[PDB]
Amino acid sequence: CPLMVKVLDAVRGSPAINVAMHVFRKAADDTWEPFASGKTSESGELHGLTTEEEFVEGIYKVEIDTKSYWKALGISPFHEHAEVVFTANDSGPRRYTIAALLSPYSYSTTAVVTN
Amino acid sequence: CPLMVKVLDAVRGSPAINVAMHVFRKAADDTWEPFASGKTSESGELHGLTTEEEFVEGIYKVEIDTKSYWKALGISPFHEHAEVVFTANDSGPRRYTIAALLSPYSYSTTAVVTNP
Amino acid sequence: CPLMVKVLDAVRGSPAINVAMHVFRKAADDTWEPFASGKTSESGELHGLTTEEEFVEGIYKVEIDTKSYWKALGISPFHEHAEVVFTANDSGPRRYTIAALLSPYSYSTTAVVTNP
Amino acid sequence: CPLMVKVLDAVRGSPAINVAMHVFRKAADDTWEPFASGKTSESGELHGLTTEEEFVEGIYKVEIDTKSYWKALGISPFHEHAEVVFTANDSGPRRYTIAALLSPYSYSTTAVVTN
Ligand SMILES: C[C@@H](Cc1ccc(O)c(O)c1)[C@@H](C)Cc1ccc(O)c(O)c1
Ligand SMILES: C[C@@H](Cc1ccc(O)c(O)c1)[C@@H](C)Cc1ccc(O)c(O)c1
Repeated sequence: CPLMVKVLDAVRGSPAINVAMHVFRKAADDTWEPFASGKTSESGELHGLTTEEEFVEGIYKVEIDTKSYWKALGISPFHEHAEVVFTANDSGPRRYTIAALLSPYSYSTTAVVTN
Repeated sequence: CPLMVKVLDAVRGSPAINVAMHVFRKAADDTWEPFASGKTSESGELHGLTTEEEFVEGIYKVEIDTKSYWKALGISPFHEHAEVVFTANDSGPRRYTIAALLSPYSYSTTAVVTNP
Repeated sequence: CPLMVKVLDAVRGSPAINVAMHVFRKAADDTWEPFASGKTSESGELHGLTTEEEFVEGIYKVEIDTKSYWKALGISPFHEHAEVVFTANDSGPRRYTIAALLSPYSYSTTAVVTNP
Repeated sequence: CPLMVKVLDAVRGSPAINVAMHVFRKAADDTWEPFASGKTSESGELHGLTTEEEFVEGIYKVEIDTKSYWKALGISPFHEHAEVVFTANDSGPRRYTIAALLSPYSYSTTAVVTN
């Protein structure tokens, strides 16, 4: 698993479940080509987005639909979505965990990049 | 102003100075149109991006060039930029402060929204 | 001032108003001695805690009463308080802004340290 | 495992390894009684701090020695430590994960409280 996303809810102290997101790769014409998507599990995680062979160097965007999440909970949110844009694999294949911590008017995101 | 951005550096315990950012507004055809741009001051703040009359209802994107910031300090960071996308003024005019706290592999962003 | 605290609320997108906090300083015998206290203003800020002459070198603790804040909004939060412990003025006088962003199950805190 | 602590490094994008911490419970005389401690693993996690029977309702403090961590890396840090003080089990036994994300002049902490 070269890429995993984990989403937590700072209001409820829980994984953020059923959060949709899309992953894009930056094309040669500077546009965003969709390539993977999913929604978070009961543990707030999304696995199996890509494979080692497919996940080549490039610029990637993860667009997390935080607005629909807060809407489902009846809370008015600030952001349309949370976006995480990064260059991958600049020194060869790494495992990437992108974590996002969500509040109605704030989000934080961190990357844990390991072997 | 109706829109201000404040950026702090969590590694050095300081404002994040001379950070470039571009603001965009979503057009009727769903494209991002340039709206304003600027760089943070010595206090890590960027003021004067817009006016109450120009800052109409809509979806706005602030793209903060965090990568250039870190690269200039010798650091290769994780993110290309920090992106803040929000609907503004949907229930009448508001004042918006977007705050961002930066680390090489993490950032946090919050908004303070006040009624004029 | 040499010491200011700013508190924001991540649930409401606002300053965190009327938040109580107590500042302590470590004594020679390793106990925490009361140093100053106050509550945040409508802008979520607490100023005037100390002076440059009183704010000598030492280890300081700011205990922010985040639980009472959330309870007054109807929320049962995770933390009892947010605690910020730091050595101050070790290399001569500095100005310290302690910032905290609050959510019911999370908080973040950063410092801005500037040379007078 | 009723209580787990996970520590991440926001400068390096990695688990924060070998970070020491102590856990205290608030005594009847308003003082902090030590009861558990450890250091984080290669995954930045500390498990096995307590058991279901021992981890009764009360006020708990986790004192994370972030200053020694940054010192080992040659980076001057702001905080003496990061402290997490919470009331446990107020509605019966829950599993608690305390996460802390560290930078030299900042830390964030979140709780994920599940079944
Ligand atoms: C639980 C942490 C995420 C995480 C969980 C399991 C993992 O294997 C992992 O690598 C990261 C999360 C809370 C860390 C974190 C703390 C604070 C933050 O602001 C943030 O963006 C992320
Ligand atoms: C709002 C920032 C502080 C601030 C200083 C001066 C201002 O006029 C202001 O509006 C905000 C910032 C420190 C808030 C913040 C954002 C994100 C965080 O993670 C955090 O801990 C704190």
